[PDB]
Amino acid sequence: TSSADLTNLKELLSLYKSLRFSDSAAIEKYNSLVEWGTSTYWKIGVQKVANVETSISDYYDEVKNKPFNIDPGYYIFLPVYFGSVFIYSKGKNMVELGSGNSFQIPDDMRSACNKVLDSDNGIDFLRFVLLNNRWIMEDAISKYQSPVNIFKLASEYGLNIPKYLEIEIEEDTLFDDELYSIIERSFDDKFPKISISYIKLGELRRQVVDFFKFSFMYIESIKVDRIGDNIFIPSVITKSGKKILVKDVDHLIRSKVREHTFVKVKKKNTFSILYDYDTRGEVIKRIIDTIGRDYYVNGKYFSKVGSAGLKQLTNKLDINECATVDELVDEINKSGTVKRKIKNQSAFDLSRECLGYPEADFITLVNNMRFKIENCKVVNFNIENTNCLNNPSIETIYRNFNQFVSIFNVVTDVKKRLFE
Amino acid sequence: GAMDPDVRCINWFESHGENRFLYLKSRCRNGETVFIRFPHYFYYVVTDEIYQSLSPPPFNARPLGKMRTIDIDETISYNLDIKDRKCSVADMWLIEEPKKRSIQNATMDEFLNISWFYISNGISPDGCYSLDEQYLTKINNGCYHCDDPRNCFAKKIPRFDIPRSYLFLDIECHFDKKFPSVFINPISHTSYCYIDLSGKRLLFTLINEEMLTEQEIQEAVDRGCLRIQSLMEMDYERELVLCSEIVLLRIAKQLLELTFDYVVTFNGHNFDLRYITNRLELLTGEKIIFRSPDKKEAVHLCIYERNQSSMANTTFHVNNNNGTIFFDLYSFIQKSEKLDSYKLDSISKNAFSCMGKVLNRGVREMTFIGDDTTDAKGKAAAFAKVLTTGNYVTVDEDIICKVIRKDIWENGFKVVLLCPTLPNDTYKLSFGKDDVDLAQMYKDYNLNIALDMARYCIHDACLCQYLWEYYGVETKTDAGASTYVLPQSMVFEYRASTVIKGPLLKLLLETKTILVRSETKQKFPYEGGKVFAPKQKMFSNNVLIFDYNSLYPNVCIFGNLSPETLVGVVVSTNRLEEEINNQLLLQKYPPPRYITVHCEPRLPNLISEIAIFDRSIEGTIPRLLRTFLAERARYKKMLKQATSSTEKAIYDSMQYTYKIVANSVYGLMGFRNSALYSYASAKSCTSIGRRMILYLESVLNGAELSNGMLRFANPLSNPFYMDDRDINPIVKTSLPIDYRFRFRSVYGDTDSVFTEIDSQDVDKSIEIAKELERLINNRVLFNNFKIEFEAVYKNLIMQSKKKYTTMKYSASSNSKSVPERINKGTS
Amino acid sequence: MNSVTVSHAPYTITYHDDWEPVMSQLVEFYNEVASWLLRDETSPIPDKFFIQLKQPLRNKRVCVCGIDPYPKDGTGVPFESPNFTKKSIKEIASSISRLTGVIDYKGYNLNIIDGVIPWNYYLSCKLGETKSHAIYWDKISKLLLQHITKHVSVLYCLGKTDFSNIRAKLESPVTTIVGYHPAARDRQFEKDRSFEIINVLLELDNKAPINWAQGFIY
Repeated sequence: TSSADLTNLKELLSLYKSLRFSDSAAIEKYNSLVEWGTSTYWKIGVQKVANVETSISDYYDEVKNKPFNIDPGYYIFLPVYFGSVFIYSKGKNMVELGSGNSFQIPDDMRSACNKVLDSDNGIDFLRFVLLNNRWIMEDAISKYQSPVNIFKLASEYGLNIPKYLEIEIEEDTLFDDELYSIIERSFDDKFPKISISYIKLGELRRQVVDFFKFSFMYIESIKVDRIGDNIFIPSVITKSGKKILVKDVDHLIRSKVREHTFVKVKKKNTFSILYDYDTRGEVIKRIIDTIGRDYYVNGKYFSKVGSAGLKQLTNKLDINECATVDELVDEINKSGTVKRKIKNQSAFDLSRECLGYPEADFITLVNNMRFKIENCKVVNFNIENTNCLNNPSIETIYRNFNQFVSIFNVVTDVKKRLFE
Repeated sequence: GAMDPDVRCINWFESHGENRFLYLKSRCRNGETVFIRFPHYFYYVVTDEIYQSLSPPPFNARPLGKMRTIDIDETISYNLDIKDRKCSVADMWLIEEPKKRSIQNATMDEFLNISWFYISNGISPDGCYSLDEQYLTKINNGCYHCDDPRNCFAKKIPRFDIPRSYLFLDIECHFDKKFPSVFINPISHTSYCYIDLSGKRLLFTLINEEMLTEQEIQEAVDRGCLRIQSLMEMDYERELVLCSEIVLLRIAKQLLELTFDYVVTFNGHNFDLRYITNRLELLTGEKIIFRSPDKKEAVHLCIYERNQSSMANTTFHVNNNNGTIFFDLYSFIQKSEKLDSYKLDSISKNAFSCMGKVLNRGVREMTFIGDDTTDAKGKAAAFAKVLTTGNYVTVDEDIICKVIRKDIWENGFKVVLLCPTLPNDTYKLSFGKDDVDLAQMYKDYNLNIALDMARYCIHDACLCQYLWEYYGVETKTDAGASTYVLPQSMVFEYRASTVIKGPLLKLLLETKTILVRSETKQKFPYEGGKVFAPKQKMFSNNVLIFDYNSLYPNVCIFGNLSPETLVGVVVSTNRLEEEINNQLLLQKYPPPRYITVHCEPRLPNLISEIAIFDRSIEGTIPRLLRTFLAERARYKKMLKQATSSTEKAIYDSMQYTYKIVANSVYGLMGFRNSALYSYASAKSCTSIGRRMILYLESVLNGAELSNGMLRFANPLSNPFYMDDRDINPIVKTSLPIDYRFRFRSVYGDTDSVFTEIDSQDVDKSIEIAKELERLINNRVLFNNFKIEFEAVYKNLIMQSKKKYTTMKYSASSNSKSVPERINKGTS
Repeated sequence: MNSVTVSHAPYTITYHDDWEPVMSQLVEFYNEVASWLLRDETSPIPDKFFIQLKQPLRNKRVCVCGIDPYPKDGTGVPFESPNFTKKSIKEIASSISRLTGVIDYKGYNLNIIDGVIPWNYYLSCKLGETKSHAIYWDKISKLLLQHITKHVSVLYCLGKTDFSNIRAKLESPVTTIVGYHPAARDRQFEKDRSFEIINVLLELDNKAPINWAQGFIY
């Protein structure tokens, strides 16, 4: 009845419109407004959801699987890369497409996104791709400007942008593999390019093309490659040595890759990528047993014993590397917000963060154990259930559960000395 | 003439006009019914800064002192960084405001302003006060202007009694096959049970001329009946006064207008009274006209229904403001009762039921007498009182026979019943299902049927006065008045979470504690759906029934569980953090001041949800609950200190009303729509109850009497924190050494625990139970926990909590006595 | 359109096929209540008591519920004035003009808007007296309102007081907006944002918003 109720309804309808590009806060607010509306007016056309399907397909069309034709207006060329895809929105964080979660991102990229969104009100979202822990902002859509001014803004803000190509087409030409390769080379990058995003001045919808063909090859080994501190990217080769590209270890599990077998792969001019859509508990243990029991799921990477230590605390703390526990408290006092970050989280929070421990596996494994605790510190432990040992992550994390308990006691006495 | 300053309240109500007021209907001793006008207002308390910050002055304000403001939010914590409970001490002011001066920040808003009026003036609801004429300006004949209730209700006087005019009435209407409708189904006959101030149990059963023949009308007039065709011609004293529908409804309108003190009906405010309303509007143009005593409003008859939830039920009411608490029996009784049926047959069956002794045998007519000593001193008197009118009696609880001739003197009855002759020692006389097919008699309506159904209806409407003094509803209502701090009009009208707010507000005004909430509640109830399964069905021994004296109402005194003594609720998602927090808490908050309580994990990801409560100060809810059980004990003591029968009425009613209000607190703690909401409070109260039940079961199961010492399966150790009692599971038993018996716990649901004894000697069961009660109360229980033995069940055949039968033996009896034969759930 | 004979006036009740499952019980109730209803003169006349049954509902989504016909100038069309002289419809036209900006207009009919069915709860009232005839009408009123809310997306009621407990009599929960009656004091119906909220809730229901301007006649 009130205009305030009208504004609440308008906000809820807008949230319903922007629900694929949402986060936990947006979903919570939408649910709260839905509750208020359905209580007040006894019925509402929209209900509550929890999974939250995230998609940008409204701004895109069906992909071109064959040569087609173009003609009118000017076109802006932007490439499509390989790796995990995330979307950054207004007052929201990076969320994985399809399985939207709260991913952890650095502060440089976060602050760059914050400023590039605070510059003006007219940005729908920021599109990002993660590849070998290399943040790449691929595109950004808006109803007023074009991914050029925001691209220059991002380039001068410090985060990478792709070289946007602006071209004009006059005659009727059949866009084929040759012209696709020509524009791909026109970008001049060594990163994987899977598709091309070309836009027209005025059209909000952006359509993409992808030319490919099927190929089959033998798999000789799956091996991790060092691409960070305690971070190794698994990879496979061929008989000729061809490099098959992978987004995530989740993709490897989802592909049911078998050692010393044959696989299907859609090969590009420059690179080739193995195809998904080949259970999870079976594969997660079979691949580890193939590679070795001494391999633990280090997030989206596979690692060795991961003997960790003090400097592994420093690196995630992003403090000066030190092998002395005494140095672990000196600069913290000079650090205005590092002490804030450490104090705000729990001891268990820092513990799980510093060792790359997956949440669910570790929590279940812990919920299958027994513990002796003295002076707020673990003094012994013992497995309560060995059924969790069926899961390879459980047993692997237990192998260095000594690492966890050591680092955990270190963190706790770190809190104690930070009091001092 | 003059005004008698000594009055007693019999009814309060609130106005309906633009200028709204409080009109009180009091009674003097000498026989006066006096009305007093009280200017109603609106009531609010704000912090003194808000009070000083409002420029347009409030009409009247009164401070209450510097009262600490307590936040009562529930905030879970995954670790021990638990913040101190928010506590701001400030001075509040109580404002008397006439207009709804709605304020963005005003406190104590969930109550009802009439309760605030009561407490502000200190005016006791049922209290008899010596009113002040100088504070009572006469406005109307019987209505007076009372501007200052505080200085008017100056001198209170002891309770005395008064003549009260309990009118009753109930009718019947000729339905065809479906339900009787006002438009199509006419009135069959009405029957009233007028009781004036004189106590004259006047009767008149009016019969509809219209549905009968004019020749038949002449026959009935010749057979005793008096016929009148207007409103002016009526005389009360006759029984069968005959008239047509217009005349009947005009006289009824003359009746319900009358400044009655009470009015009672079964089902009435839904079907019957509305039926008079609609039929009298359909035939005449005069709606039933109620008026205020001061002659400033005149509402018309209004049927509206108010819902409740805590089984979907609806309760009808009428907001007449004449002065008469337009009561009802159906809704109120269903509020007080959890019965197999609430059909009037069943309520009469389980209200008046006296045993019979066979006098005359032969033919289908048998004569039976019952004296005061036939069954019990008291059953005979009331049953003979309700055998003045009734027609059918349920003999042996299945032989529904019609009264042929009833002879009653004072303390007993002699009745001839149409039940077949059978040589039997005795019989149970009952008013069960009636054996008259009103539908059949209507289908073949005539004169003799009209008279007999007129008597049927006079019975159906004089049962109202009998139930009105059996269920003591006048006494229970006057108890509700001074208990819930409500008007008598609405003692059984509101819902529980509303009524409890009276004494809660009294307590809060005493402890200067205000409960606020700034956060939104969450969507989960208090119950998890607990299911109890008996160990066995057929029992070959005696079962010692042990109860609990107010399990939850006492638990909330022991652990001080409350919203302001709940300092935090700690959870952890995994076993390691579980144990870490467990030991951390066991270190930080040391017994005995605190208490570590295990609850159910509220969320699927959680597995351990520690609730930590501080017993440093008895809070508000525990303090109130101790006050309730203490005052119930006080009144149940005063029930056997006095001899005046009126006392054995008032004190019984007050005791029972306290039992009802105190027993319910556990619900209103966990009810999201209650003023006592603290989710951990309810969760931990249930948990503590569960721990006590399991503890007692462990105590009694496996326990064997060793010669002269009782050797339990488990020691007598406190379950909650460190204990200084002799936890020895060997206790000296005050029985001879030749006794060697073993106990096997068999059932306990929430407060009653079944105890099996390894024998069938019920007398030995009673003796052992007598010693056992003292044993429990002096060794096993602690602090304030106390129990009292209930019964001994030999040949106990139970299926669940409700379907069970046995031979119950009283502790006042022995093996060679009369046991109590219980059979519930029999169809 | 189908017609059905009652025991009394009009002895013929025309309705659209949407109203078909209501006719039997409607006939029974009216045959019961008809003469005692006839005891007074009605605005509209008894002959007009069933022109609100021929209107189809399958294309009607927002039901604007009026509690009773006018005591005078009863025509059977809810809220309608043949000369556009009723204060209520004047306020309706004022608010719709303020929402839509229509400065100049001559009249406003709620019956010429697709998706909107003007409706009456109680089919009749006594001359110069409101809701006095509700007693004979209760069954018919509830029957019609339930059959209507079987289909209509939005239920709007003019007069908070007169629609105090419309929720109870209607079983299936439905989008319900309870607004001021145009006879509200201090021009609170002017402050009412009912129609914009109605359109918003329609869109929330993935439903076509009401073009209230179609009711205007120039």
